[PDB]
Amino acid sequence: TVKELLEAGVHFGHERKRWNPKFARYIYAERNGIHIIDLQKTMEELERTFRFIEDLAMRGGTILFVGTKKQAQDIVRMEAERAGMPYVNQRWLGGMLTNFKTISQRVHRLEELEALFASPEIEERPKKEQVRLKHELERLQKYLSGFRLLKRLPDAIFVVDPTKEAIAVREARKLFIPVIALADTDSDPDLVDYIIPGNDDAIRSIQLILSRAVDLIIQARGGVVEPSPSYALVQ
RNA sequence: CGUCGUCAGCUCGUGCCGUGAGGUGUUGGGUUAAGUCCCGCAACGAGCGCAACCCCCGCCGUUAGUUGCCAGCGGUUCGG
Ligand SMILES: [K+]
Ligand SMILES: [K+]
Ligand SMILES: [Mg+2]
Ligand SMILES: [Mg+2]
Ligand SMILES: [Mg+2]
Ligand SMILES: [Mg+2]
Ligand SMILES: [Mg+2]
Ligand SMILES: [Mg+2]
Ligand SMILES: [Mg+2]
Ligand SMILES: [Mg+2]
Ligand SMILES: [Mg+2]
Ligand SMILES: [Mg+2]
Ligand SMILES: [Mg+2]
Repeated sequence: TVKELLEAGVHFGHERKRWNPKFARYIYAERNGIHIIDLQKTMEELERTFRFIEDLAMRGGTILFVGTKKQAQDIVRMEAERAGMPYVNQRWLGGMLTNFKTISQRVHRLEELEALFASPEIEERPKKEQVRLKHELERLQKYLSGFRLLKRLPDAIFVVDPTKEAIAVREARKLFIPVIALADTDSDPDLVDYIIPGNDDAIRSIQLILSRAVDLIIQARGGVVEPSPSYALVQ
């Protein structure tokens, strides 16, 4: 909540090409063939975005974090592994929201196989199944790791790159689910309800924004949590 | 019942795409006898198939000696 001057590395955008003209309002200028985000409008939108986040958090709402850019995977896997908001990390399966019932059936199979490997029924029905179901539970935990926490449809979603995760954005629009997103120059701002005009490539921007967001979430529900152990993931 | 044909296929549920017939899934890369499996993917699963569970032939054991053997000894019209 004090990220005014500590925003080191967020103003960096993508190149001159691969941009979206609809983002021109959130751009300050172009330095050395690279779009640089407007520093003022960044916090201008951050006010309203974080205010919506606090309102939805203190009401007890669930937010789905979505990240697949391979630069925010290890960060989302723990910033959402804090206060119990679910997440999707490896890839966004088509129909996680519109076909939410079938994916919940997949989650049922996940916890069923978890109950099988907890019961003494592991050894019966010989080793063929002990390998098949082992690999099946492996991949189910690989994909539905954070998604298993959703019992109903989420009240909002959080996206790291709305261009790379455009399918989740589209499904959220279809179901009238608010779309919080960390938008860059390559993204369409109209599809994002609450926009965060920052960098989606640099690890520091993602760590800063997501850490402060989860800190605001836990601050809305009381019991301020220690700083997130995602700094060591700078590497 | 024969046949394409023991051929590797044909579909469905939900979601998504298209005004619509339809598509996606079932395409792709690797692999297999196989839509067999792996990886990827607006798809996620499922059914009839494939395969397996059935029978026979292959090695061994347990249970049982009106089939078998000087394996073992005795008798032998010396033919278990
Ligand atoms: K058209
Ligand atoms: K193939
Ligand atoms: Mg065959
Ligand atoms: Mg269909
Ligand atoms: Mg057409
Ligand atoms: Mg239609
Ligand atoms: Mg169809
Ligand atoms: Mg087809
Ligand atoms: Mg096709
Ligand atoms: Mg099959
Ligand atoms: Mg596929
Ligand atoms: Mg007899
Ligand atoms: Mg006998």
